[PDB]
Amino acid sequence: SKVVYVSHDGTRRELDVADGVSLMQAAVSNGIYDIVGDCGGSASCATCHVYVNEAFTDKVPAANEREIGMLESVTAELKPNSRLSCQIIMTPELDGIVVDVPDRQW
Ligand code: FES
Repeated sequence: SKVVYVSHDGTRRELDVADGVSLMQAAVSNGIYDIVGDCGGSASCATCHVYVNEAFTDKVPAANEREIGMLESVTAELKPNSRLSCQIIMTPELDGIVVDVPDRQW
């Protein structure tokens, strides 16, 4: 399924993500180093921080307690639509989802 990563400079990268793969895994697997997951994807850091486009704010599973807690560690501005990419799991229903990658992760 399609996922679009928009950089701080507006650069857009479209990736084909398989079912069950997190947006973090797909990002690092394709050279999108802006959101490398330091903790490895277990919601133990905040370097995979991204802004989920309002167009898909609800069409995505709500953040859990671990994520909620860790979002406070993000270095980039914490916004209402701030999420941890390693917590967003791809499914056909998310096809076309767009997430903005904060330039800073530290
Ligand atoms: S990679 Fe560590 S919280 Fe997402």
